[PDB]
Amino acid sequence: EEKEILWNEAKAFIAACYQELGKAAEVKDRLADIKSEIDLTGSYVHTKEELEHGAKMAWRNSNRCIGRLFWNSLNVIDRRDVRTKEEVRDALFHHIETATNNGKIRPTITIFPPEEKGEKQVEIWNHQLIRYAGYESDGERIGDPASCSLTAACEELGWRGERTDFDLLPLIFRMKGDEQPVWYELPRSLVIEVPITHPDIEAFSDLELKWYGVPIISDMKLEVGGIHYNAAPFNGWYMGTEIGARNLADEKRYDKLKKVASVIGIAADYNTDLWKDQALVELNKAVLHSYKKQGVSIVDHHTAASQFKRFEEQAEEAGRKLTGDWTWLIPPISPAATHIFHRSYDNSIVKPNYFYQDKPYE
Amino acid sequence: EEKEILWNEAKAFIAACYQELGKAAEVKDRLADIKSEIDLTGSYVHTKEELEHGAKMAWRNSNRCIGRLFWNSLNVIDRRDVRTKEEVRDALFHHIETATNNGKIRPTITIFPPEEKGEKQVEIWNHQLIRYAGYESDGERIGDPASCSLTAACEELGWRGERTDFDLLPLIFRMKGDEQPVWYELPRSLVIEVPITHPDIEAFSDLELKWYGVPIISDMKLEVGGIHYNAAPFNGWYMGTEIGARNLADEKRYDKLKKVASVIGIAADYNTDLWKDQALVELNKAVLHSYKKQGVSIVDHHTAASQFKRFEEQAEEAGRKLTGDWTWLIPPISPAATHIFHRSYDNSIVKPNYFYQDKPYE
Ligand code: HEM
Ligand code: HEM
Ligand SMILES: Nc1ccc2ccc(CCNCCCc3cccc(F)c3)cc2n1
Ligand SMILES: Nc1ccc2ccc(CCNCCCc3cccc(F)c3)cc2n1
Ligand SMILES: C[C@H](O)[C@H](O)[C@H]1CNc2nc(N)[nH]c(=O)c2N1
Ligand SMILES: C[C@H](O)[C@H](O)[C@H]1CNc2nc(N)[nH]c(=O)c2N1
Ligand SMILES: [Cl-]
Ligand SMILES: [Cl-]
Repeated sequence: EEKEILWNEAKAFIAACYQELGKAAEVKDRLADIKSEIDLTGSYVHTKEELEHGAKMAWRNSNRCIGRLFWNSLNVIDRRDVRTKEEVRDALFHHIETATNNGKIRPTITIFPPEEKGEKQVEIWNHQLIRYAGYESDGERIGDPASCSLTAACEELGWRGERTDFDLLPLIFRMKGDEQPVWYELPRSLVIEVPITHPDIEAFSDLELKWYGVPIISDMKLEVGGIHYNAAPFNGWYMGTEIGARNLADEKRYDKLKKVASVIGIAADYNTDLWKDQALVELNKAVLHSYKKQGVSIVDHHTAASQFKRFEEQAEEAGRKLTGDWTWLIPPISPAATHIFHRSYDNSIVKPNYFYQDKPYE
Repeated sequence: EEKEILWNEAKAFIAACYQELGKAAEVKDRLADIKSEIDLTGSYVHTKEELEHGAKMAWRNSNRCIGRLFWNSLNVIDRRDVRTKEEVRDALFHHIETATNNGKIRPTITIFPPEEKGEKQVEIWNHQLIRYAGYESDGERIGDPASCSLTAACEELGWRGERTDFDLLPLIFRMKGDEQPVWYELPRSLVIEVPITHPDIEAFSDLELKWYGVPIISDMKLEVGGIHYNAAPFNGWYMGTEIGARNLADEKRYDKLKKVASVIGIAADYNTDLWKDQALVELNKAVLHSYKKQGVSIVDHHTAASQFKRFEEQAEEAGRKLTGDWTWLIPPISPAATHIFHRSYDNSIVKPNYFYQDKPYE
């Protein structure tokens, strides 16, 4: 059944891919080559072109992503050649550097060798390449709660966090054949962070908030034409609400709204005062302001939604069906102020695509 | 097939209803009585108890409603006895008075005679008993755009609006047998309106905004045990976001955010300033403030969500399955600040319930 599933996904992918790339007549020969390779090796190897385009289609198909207008400009790095843990490390280090691009973020994906027969060649443990540790001990809560289990897993491996609220986690990943993952501290020179300040309210600095510049999601599986690239970190730039409305605002994350209300000088006593709403708005304004001031790419939810509307228009005029997840596309602040809120989306899954996969710890 | 559909809905309703009311042993006899009545008349008549409880269950089952905690305290008025257009008018007038209750709003439903064989006895044309007219002529836009087609329909019937932005529409409904609906101007003494002012910003009055006190939805069908009550207006009190975030804020409604930004003294030039978000928050604070100050019942979205959480807890501990529409339950401002955003809901349709029905005009 395995080979059959593979062959079928391969037929659909190559057809679609070669048609978009204006290479329709090359399908028959390529598919034959593929058919033999599968019969003879149990799998097949993508050309540079297939891989690059498949990663772009995968982005284009991510129902939950509001930033898809720019799918065709994704920078794809092919690292299917790595074999050593040192090579993986340096490739991950490089990804951070070139994606960050001194603040002018380039949307980038680095692709590692794919699974063979469900056997991972490289297994990344980080949720993001850059993320803060979290600690929960005897009622004492430090840093990012979403990182608690990974942090505890790293502290099994010989690492120890300084237990500030903003400890950078080390890169952690396992190689095929090894029993335990390895870990490498991030070079601080590679990581841009942004201090959160407010355009009008000087006291906002008293909160001593900051966040990292580039979200590099590193735990999802890229699937292209039946080939499972479990290790393929990618990044865009942030939409401000991700930081200001969720990461810093959620009760199960940094939970800062009460502190925000205090520094902006409003009471946090009565629901009818809408103090949480006001606090959210000022925190989100501060995040956008701080990133711009630091010269680090970011988008506000309004601009982002107008871009996504263009993505919609582009999809129709190219004759492609649009898919989306309304519940994730709407932004967590002022959603009714965007067009997204007022239309519906088909949530069907189209491949290529990025998928959740089981965590190697927990 | 009609009688069969009816009988089946009746069996399920009476079973459930009599069980909740601790009257389980009275089911067999009641169902027999019902079975004969259907065979002999083509339909059946609900007892006072069945009707009252069925209207409450219908509210309890409205997936899209965040205010369901108070389903069991619904005030049900039985007007199945009306036969004249004067009687309907006075019943609608009465509903407004007793629901308004001098500002201490009582959630109320008035139930009129149900359809016979799809034949409506009374057919209400208003979306709400109290709502503002809308006009769109030669690029000139006045009042509430959502009311444009009903307003044009009324102005066919001999009525004429003053073309202020806040013209009260007359009640309009048709009686079985009549070809045209009739219309009656609302007595101004019965309608509470609230001027919108802001707690801190005196200039907010310059906008001369106002809204009506009681939303009385009058175009939905109540379905109870196979009986179709097409005419059954009901009301709660407002959640502030309904007014501040949608009615006054939407581009296809009153579209006031640019004006709001101006009076609160912020520029409306750059998306990154989040001026729409700030404007939404101040407008929503003003709406809550104005209603409280006027002594008219209203709830903020936070309190409302905490109440709905209690509804959820109550549903489980009573062994009832919970149903809901996540896309409508989340409030249109700061949705991620409520628990609703972070859980999922089953959107299955359970009867009794309230349903959309086709409009008699357009
Ligand atoms: C260029 C700037 C980009 C922006 C502003 C953007 C924006 C977003 C946002 C706000 C989310 C929701 C995040 C959350 O609520 O947790 C999202 C989801 C997602 N984005 Fe993007 N994105 C961008 C680029 C990319 C790129 C380059 C890829 C991959 C090539 C990608 C793939 C996805 C996927 C797979 C999800 C859903 C993840 C999940 O289900 O957990 N996006 N995007
Ligand atoms: C007591 C105060 C109440 C509050 C605060 C409340 C709140 C809400 C809100 C905010 C909505 C969404 C409105 C929209 O976005 O258009 C809603 C929907 C709804 N509510 Fe309630 N509600 C209340 C009482 C009631 C009552 C008394 C009933 C009927 C007996 C009811 C039945 C419904 C129904 C049927 C909907 C959905 C209508 C549709 O699909 O268009 N609610 N409620
Ligand atoms: N700005 C961007 C760009 C690309 C992105 C790509 C992916 C994401 C998702 C980040 N958070 C995903 C959380 C996944 C998850 C789902 C359920 C439970 C859980 F613990 C974690 C955000 C992005 N933001
Ligand atoms: N505060 C309350 C209480 C009860 C309510 C009961 C119902 C409602 C819904 C009011 N707006 C419904 C709009 C229905 C609709 C749907 C699609 C298209 C359309 F034109 C109209 C609001 C309520 N608000
Ligand atoms: C397509 C989408 O379901 C539609 O825009 C809904 C979204 N959720 C909503 N929620 C509420 N309360 N009211 C609405 O009118 C809508 N509109
Ligand atoms: C149950 C619900 O789908 C869940 O809370 C979702 C809602 N929409 C979301 N949307 C985004 N962008 N991010 C999220 O984490 C979530 N959480
Ligand atoms: Cl993030
Ligand atoms: Cl309304």
